[PDB]
Amino acid sequence: VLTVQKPLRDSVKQALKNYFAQLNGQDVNDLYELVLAEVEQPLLDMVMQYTRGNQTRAALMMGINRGTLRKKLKKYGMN
Amino acid sequence: VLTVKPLRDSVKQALKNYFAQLNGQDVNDLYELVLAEVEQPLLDMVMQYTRGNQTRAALMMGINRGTLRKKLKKYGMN
Repeated sequence: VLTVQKPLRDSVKQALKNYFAQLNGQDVNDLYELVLAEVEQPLLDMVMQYTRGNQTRAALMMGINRGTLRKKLKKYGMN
Repeated sequence: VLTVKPLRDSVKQALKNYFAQLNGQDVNDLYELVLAEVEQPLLDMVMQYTRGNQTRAALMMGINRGTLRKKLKKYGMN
């Protein structure tokens, strides 16, 4: 699970390689959150679409609590 | 941004494919599942880039050394 024939982890890896290549003595101190934003957003979007906006169902599918789910939606301004 | 196509698009695709293979199946840990698939390569690439220096890796990531160690242990990288 989490394929795009090639696993999702391989794409992440590739994206990081490309990014590192663009650094050139340029600092970075928010990599974790930067990658996270890139991933959480589409994840939330997709789950919501899947459950047709039902937050309870979306949270149960993700294994997080409803409150945390709403907190993440807010964080990304997804309401 | 992160480009492989922005990484976010790769994430979308993987989820579509995941969903398609659901067929009335039960899912209760999608968050953890996706997170693991992303955190592992992240930690790996970072460690290589900083040549194995944990502090440098922590600084780059914006987290503290302890959190980094916890995640590393978590994926059996440490």
